[PDB]
Amino acid sequence: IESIIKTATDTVKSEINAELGVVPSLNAVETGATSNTEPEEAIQTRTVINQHGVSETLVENFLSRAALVSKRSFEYKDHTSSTARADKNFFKWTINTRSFVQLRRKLELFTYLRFDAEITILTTVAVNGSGNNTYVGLPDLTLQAMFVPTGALTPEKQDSFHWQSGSNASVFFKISDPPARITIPFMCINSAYSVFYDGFAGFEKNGLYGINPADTIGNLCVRIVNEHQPVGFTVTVRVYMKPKHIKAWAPRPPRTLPYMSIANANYKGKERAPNALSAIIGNRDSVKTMPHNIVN
Amino acid sequence: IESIIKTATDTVKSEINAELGVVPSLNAVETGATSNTEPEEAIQTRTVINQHGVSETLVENFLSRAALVSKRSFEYKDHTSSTARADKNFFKWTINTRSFVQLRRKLELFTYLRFDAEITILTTVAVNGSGNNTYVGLPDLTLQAMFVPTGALTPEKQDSFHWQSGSNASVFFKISDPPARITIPFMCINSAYSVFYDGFAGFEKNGLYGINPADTIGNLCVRIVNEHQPVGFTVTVRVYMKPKHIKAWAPRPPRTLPYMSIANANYKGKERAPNALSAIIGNRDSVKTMPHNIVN
Amino acid sequence: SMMEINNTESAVGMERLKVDISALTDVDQLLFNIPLDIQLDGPLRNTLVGNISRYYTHWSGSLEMTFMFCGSFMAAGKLILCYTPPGGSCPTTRETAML
Amino acid sequence: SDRVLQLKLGNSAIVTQEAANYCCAYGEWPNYLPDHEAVAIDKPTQPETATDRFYTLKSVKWETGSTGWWWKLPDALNNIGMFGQNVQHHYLYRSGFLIHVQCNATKFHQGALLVVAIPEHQRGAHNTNTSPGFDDIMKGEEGGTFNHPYVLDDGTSLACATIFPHQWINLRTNNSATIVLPWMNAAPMDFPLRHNQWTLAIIPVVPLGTRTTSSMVPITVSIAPMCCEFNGLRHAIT
Amino acid sequence: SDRVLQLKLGNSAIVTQEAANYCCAYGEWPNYLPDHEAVAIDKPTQPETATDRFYTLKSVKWETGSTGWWWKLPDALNNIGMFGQNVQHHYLYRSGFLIHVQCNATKFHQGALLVVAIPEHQRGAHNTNTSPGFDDIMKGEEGGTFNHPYVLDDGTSLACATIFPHQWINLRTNNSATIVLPWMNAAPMDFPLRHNQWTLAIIPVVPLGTRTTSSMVPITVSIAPMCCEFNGLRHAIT
Amino acid sequence: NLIVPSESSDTCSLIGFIAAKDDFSLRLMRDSPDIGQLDHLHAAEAAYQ
Amino acid sequence: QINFYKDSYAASASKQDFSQDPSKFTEPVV
Amino acid sequence: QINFYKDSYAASASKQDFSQDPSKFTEPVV
Ligand SMILES: Cc1cc(CCCOc2c(C)cc(-c3noc(C(F)(F)F)n3)cc2C)on1
Ligand SMILES: Cc1cc(CCCOc2c(C)cc(-c3noc(C(F)(F)F)n3)cc2C)on1
Repeated sequence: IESIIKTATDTVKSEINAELGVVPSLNAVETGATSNTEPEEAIQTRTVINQHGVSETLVENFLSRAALVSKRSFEYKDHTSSTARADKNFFKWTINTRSFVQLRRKLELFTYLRFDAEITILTTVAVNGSGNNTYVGLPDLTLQAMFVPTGALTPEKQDSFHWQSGSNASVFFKISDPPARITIPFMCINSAYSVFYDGFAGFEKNGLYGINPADTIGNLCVRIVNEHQPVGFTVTVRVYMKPKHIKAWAPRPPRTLPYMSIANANYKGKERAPNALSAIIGNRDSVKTMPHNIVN
Repeated sequence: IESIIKTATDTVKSEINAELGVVPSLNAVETGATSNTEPEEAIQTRTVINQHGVSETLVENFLSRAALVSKRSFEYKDHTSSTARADKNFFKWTINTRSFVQLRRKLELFTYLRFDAEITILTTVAVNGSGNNTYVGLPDLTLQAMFVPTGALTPEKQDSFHWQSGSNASVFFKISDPPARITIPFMCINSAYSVFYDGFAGFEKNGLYGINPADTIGNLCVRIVNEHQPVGFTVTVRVYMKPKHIKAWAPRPPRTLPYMSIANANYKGKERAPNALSAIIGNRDSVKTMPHNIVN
Repeated sequence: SMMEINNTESAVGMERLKVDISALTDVDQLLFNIPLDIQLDGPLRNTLVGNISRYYTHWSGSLEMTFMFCGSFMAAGKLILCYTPPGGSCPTTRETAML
Repeated sequence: SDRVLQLKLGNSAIVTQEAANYCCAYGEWPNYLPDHEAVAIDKPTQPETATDRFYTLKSVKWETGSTGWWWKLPDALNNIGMFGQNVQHHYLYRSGFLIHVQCNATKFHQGALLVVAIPEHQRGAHNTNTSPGFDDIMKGEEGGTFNHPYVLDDGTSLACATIFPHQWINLRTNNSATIVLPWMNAAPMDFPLRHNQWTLAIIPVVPLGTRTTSSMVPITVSIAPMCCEFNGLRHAIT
Repeated sequence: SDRVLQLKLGNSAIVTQEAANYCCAYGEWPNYLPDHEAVAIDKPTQPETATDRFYTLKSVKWETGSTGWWWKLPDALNNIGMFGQNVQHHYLYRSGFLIHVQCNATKFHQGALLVVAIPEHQRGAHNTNTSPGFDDIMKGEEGGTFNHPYVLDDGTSLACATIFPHQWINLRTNNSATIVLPWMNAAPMDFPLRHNQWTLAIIPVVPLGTRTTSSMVPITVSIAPMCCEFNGLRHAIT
Repeated sequence: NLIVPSESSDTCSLIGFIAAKDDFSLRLMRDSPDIGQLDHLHAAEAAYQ
Repeated sequence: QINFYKDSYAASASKQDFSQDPSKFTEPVV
Repeated sequence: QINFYKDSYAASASKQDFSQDPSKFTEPVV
């Protein structure tokens, strides 16, 4: 029965039942169907006109909430003597949604998802305290965020030609400005994203497992447009993503064990319960014990 | 056949073909026409209702994207002892679209272009570190960008009378403000710009080759309205141009060799392939070798 | 537009834009193959379709590959041109390629 | 008995005298790809009776320390009959599956089986950062066993696995389970050799027990491909 | 040229620019078995594009002492592609054949080929009372050569072989021959591994000759099964 | 085989072309990796003099 | 709400889909 | 969209021209 549900269903009054051949409270779990027993059939009920709305559990409302997807700190300074491992006034991030547990677990409640993303970038700056540096003050810098799709070259320096962005989508924003905000469409080459992928990425046997090639996004390169200054600073960029226009398919069991990696669904659990490999739920003394027993 | 195309064409189912006098797969490249063979005529196909849009390849979408056209850094300081070669708190730029490769190559895919330009100016400032200067902080300066058409006099100082701009179009903007933005119309004395010009500019034999006089724009003079201060700064101004209301004629082969100059189409290529003068595409072992062969 | 099928050393300039075929003394012989990777450097890279497509990330649709024979009027031959959907290795024999 | 059912599917057939019902995953039936959802313009091959038929896999022994078994589709059916030949000779396929799990015992036997079809059951490893390898995932007709059926081998819970299309084999009640799975995928077709749409898992939630003479109690699995299509014909690749 | 023709038949295709016509054996076209002529009550499998497509055989060198070549059908196509897989997995088949023979030379070359499809070309041996053996008859994709093309290898005459569906490849005139053979048999279907309905013979009635530079002149054969049906599905038997 | 007479060149040539059909479609515009820039082009700075 | 943008995916969340079919998970039997 | 400017060239990009004639480059013969 497909219908429009805006409120919880009402209750109807019921009377004494004693009829042969009818056993509403008896079910068959083996069929794979949930019990269809009604409260009106198990107890004697009254008429209740239920006015509880159900708009808060809509998948759109459930998932349309900005969540931290990226957070990166780098030093904005003179990087002449820095090693070839630090972010020299810029960084690149391979976009993914598996780095922060809250959004990952919310998204992984479904097998397939189709949505547009709303990207918000929030930048903070702090004055470096290394050595004998003082507060000085916080400069108002300009940052450039460029989206490099798959196959496009990514910048290697803070002043490389790639930043001219002839066709790549870039956003220039100040720290004193509100957080930058854009919208990315549903970029999948399929009709929906694959939250879980029971396959391998390549045509050979050495490809990655569990990552769908169709769901590849690209890179987000963030640089400071300003040239360095006599004193060093630490710039932290946070990227939040909000799904919208969502369609969800095949809900899944929630994850109980802590996440181990962003590349796979590997599990080891906690040392003791709750959420341990051998005991998800915390233990009680026996099946005849309740911990929070009201005693008076 | 001129028509309205919003999606890719659909496929029709086809059956076995064996008919004398009909050879759809046979063509004549010498006529100068592309093969008209259809997939329905080469293989047995099925009916596919194609729903792929084609709005992303529209010339307007393809070219309506802001790209860096100018980038200039100059010292904002006391210029009493500076030589007559540095930008003394101002600069002038002869407008052109051949200085940065991405926009140049995108524009040079057509012989004629007609569009309005959207100009965005983004300014950043840094504290000079020369000598023993400290961070101090970043001042909020006012910049003036004046467009001087051909034949008009350009400023020679940061405080010359030319800056009063009785008739010249000027824009005054702060660094703390959003990037300045204006629109320039289609300024050509012809119906379209000449991306390529197989001619000489003057009536004598010593004129420039490949630059159309009809496409001359003028100069963009950018100054700091503020007077200098006790400490020096470095101001970088970036100018981005976005074509709009575009009309394109006579598409051209894309450039393969790296650009050598903004004044001409001179070429030398890379030392080795790819994109070398003698080998545009990288070499393989033989015509019977594929590099990325799937082996299992 | 022309494919650079002869993208091999010892081919210089225009020589890379044509494939030379001679008379063989064995049957069913392979003449050449074309890597279908536009997104990577290969014969299809410097084509109108390839050049314009390398400005985008996603592509769909069908392609046509035309071959013009440029011998003399009274040179004869028969060739077989084969496209193999992905999944395995490139066929090296006519029996496997005809499938 | 509790219910009777017959499943023809080609030149094969199955009769069950002690069944509960059969499950249609999400209340849907397999169907061929329509023209308004097609992608590949090649004319497909629809073998029908040659491929749409029950294939029976090797049986597994139902012991006391059994943790459960899983078979990935179409990986399990690849290399089996005309369906396997069509998979090997084609680049894309598309098919639903009618799954019948068989297990019988005596009336002095107790035990409960959860038979669940997990869509896109991407597995995880235990106590390691490395991802599962090709040999860990691709087991063929033999399938695999559950390392930790408690978490479904992916860090989730077995208790919530009833959200997926499932049935039970309760020895006290029935001896067979039937699930009808339509085509489940984000794409209209797919390469059969690198991705599994479904995983059939049989998990011993209630262990087998009896106090009469012990006998071998096996579990048999029969999968019938349904509405099979194939595109991209070329040489066999296996 | 003299005539142009294109033959699609599935995901394959052939173009000929120098042809005469094409021959339909006895003026008939391949068709599927009707219900009023069916015998086996099993539902048949009709792969269509998977099996109804051109398969090209190995080429044979056109020399001066060449006596001729023959290929028996479906024996030659058995073990080739999905048609071979369907033949191996099924007990009965039924199919017509579109045969295209290719041979080109220069305008200084002379030679005449008779390309004839003999129905039920039961062969005989020479100078012996023993009948031809299994290995003498079953040659597979490679085919065989004519011991005595004068008598067709059966005690008849090559001069009267034009009574069968045939064409000529006259180098002076054309470089290809096409014959469309319907299902020829006394039974509606047949076992593919023990009986050949057709034999394609290419015989050099006029030998190859030229006075210019010599080159290898091969002859290629492509057979497209048409309206293939298969009954009696079981394990592969090859 | 390729059969030619004695007065014809024994090596012939093929030219290959590729094109897209009406089925073709592209999306997700990016920067082409076929053009780059390591420094300023010649005469580019003269535009400021 | 306002959506002066030319692309339809730039609009805000569409929280007005109140249709549902729980029986596809609760009674997926015949 | 809005374009409260008095000059028409100040408007935004006009991405609604879906007419095309590829045959002027693919079949420029008679
Ligand atoms: C599941 C699932 C969800 C998604 C969507 C994530 C979108 O990722 C981004 C992010 C985080 C930022 C940008 C971005 N940042 O800046 C810019 C711009 F300024 F260049 F426009 N674009 C683009 C994408 C696609 O993909 N798979
Ligand atoms: C091809 C081709 C493309 C073009 C158009 C380029 C437009 O150039 C400019 C630029 C970059 C900036 C200004 C400008 N900067 O500031 C001002 C104002 F503030 F004074 F209004 N105008 C004016 C023009 C014509 O010309 N030929």
